[PDB]
Amino acid sequence: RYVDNNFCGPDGYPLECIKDLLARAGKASCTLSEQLDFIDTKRGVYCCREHEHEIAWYTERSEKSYELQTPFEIKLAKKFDTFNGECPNFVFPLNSIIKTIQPRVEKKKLDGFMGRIRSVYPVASPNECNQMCLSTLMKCDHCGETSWQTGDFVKATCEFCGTENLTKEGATTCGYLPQNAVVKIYCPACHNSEVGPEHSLAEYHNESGLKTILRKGGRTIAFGGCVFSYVGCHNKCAYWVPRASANIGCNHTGVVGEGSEGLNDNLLEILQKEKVNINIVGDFKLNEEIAIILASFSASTSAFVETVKGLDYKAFKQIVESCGNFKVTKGKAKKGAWNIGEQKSILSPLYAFASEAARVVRSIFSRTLETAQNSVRVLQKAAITILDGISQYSLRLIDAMMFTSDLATNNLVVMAYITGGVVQLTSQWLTNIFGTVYEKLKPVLDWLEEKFKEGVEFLRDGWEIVKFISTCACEIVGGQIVTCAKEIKESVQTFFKLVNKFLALCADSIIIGGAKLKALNLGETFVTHSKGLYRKCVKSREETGLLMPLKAPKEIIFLEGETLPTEVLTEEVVLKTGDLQPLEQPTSEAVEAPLVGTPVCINGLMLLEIKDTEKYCALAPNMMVTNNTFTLKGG
Ligand SMILES: [Zn+2]
Ligand SMILES: [Zn+2]
Ligand SMILES: [Zn+2]
Repeated sequence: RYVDNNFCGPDGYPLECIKDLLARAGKASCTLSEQLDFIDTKRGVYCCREHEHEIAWYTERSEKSYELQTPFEIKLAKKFDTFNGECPNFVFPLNSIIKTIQPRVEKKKLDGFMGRIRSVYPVASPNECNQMCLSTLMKCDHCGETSWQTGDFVKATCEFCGTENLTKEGATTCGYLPQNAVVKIYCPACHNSEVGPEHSLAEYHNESGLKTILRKGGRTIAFGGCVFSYVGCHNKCAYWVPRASANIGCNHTGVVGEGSEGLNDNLLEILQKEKVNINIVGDFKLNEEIAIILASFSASTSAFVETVKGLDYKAFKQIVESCGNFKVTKGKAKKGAWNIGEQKSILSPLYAFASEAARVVRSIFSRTLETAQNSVRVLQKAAITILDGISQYSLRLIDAMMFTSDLATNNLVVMAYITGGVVQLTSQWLTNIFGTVYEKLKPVLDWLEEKFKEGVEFLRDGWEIVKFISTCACEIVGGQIVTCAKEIKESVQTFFKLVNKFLALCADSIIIGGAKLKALNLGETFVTHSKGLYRKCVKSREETGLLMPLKAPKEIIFLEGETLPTEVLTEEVVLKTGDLQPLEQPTSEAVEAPLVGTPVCINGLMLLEIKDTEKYCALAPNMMVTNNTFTLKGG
């Protein structure tokens, strides 16, 4: 029977043996300090004959007489200075400051629910209240793992499998106390057809059937470092509020229960500061820890979907710091800082954010798949089913994270959802490059379909492929696709090698203006080393509008494709002969920058004769300069 320095028990209430000693001594009407002086005079710890009430905790309590002490009169709790041993279970965490909600006095007459909730919080409606994040560290009977399951003080959902379990003895915690913190509990009384809404308080407790703590002062619940009381019901749900809650920094309530001592030490090192130091270690990435912290600042899931669109370090810094409770840094890991970069489990008292978006984020990145050598498409269908169950915005949220920013995760449900789309993305990617999907290119999509048969084994490779392609800067140069000068992972190198092999097999020989070029032949289109897709456009002399000599070929060859914003000095076109030689400097990569010249028709091909040099560039049907650079052997 451990007590605090005020001889009160671990539940925050007085003991019967001490009330009896004070009663027989005539000290019941005395103040707390006067009563303590008496109790200590009578040997304190040994004031009882059959008990040794070792002092385990130090608390700061109001002067109210010992008999009137409750958890609601505590302001500070810590381990007693001279207590050498492990902390027993205590209603509040150690080294915490306890806050209470002082009910407001209303001036106007209100209905039962709105009157009571508006005394607790200054809200216009229950829609302005925030459901608290309550979690319990307990075994999931459906699976066998032990983790922090999220729910309320009656039941919780296991994030790995999505099933519900009843709360059991273990470490409990409430997350960061939100504004207008409430807990919504299913109210059988309102669903019981024999009771219905507008039930009495006694009926509520009898129908609820949960194990409250019964005291002369009412029925309360102690969970996760908070003491909850019942306020009222609305929409057939019961509302509990944290009449009293601990604060260990950043408005976190800490951990109580078995094992809470070590957990609280880990929280205090990080949160027990005037300002919480959030330190991004290495490159900024939208991992689970960043997503959950940012989600904590969203009003709704859909607001978060928009918020993450194009998320970068700066936007994250500004949004998080705007509340004034955090300071965001980046660089090397620091001792005592909230170091983000190494991946850690998101199911802990830390990251226990109560926002709507945060709950969606936590669910999305915590679910597992029942993987049994299933194909990617089967896994995707399962992943989508899971994601839809979490939230109707869950797919759009992931889409935004993966395609507008830089998303990272090892969650198989998210990976399966995205990976199954690599075929559709690849089809669009090939369409963007070549204009469509050709039979010569389909083998690229057949390869992905074959890899889908590997199931989980291909999720990481597909992830990297989707990530790269989603934000790639690819261009086709002759028979090879090249990328920007970035490091390419082995899984992405493999994807591009097989794509380029299928393309090298199509590297045919074409003639443009008499010149031999190595170019892809995918059907009606071709690609040259000029870094673009072109078609052969043939028009009659009279159809071009050129001031062509009558000795020119009847048919004039143009290259239809991407062009440069160049200008033509004159409509006059020179009729000239020569041996056109392609250059390795396409797309105006030559030293010459006039971007103007005189048209010339060489072997039926229209080129612009670049001013003040001897280089030529092919013209498109619209008389704009293309990326195909030529010269003439001998001038
Ligand atoms: Zn005793
Ligand atoms: Zn489970
Ligand atoms: Zn009710």
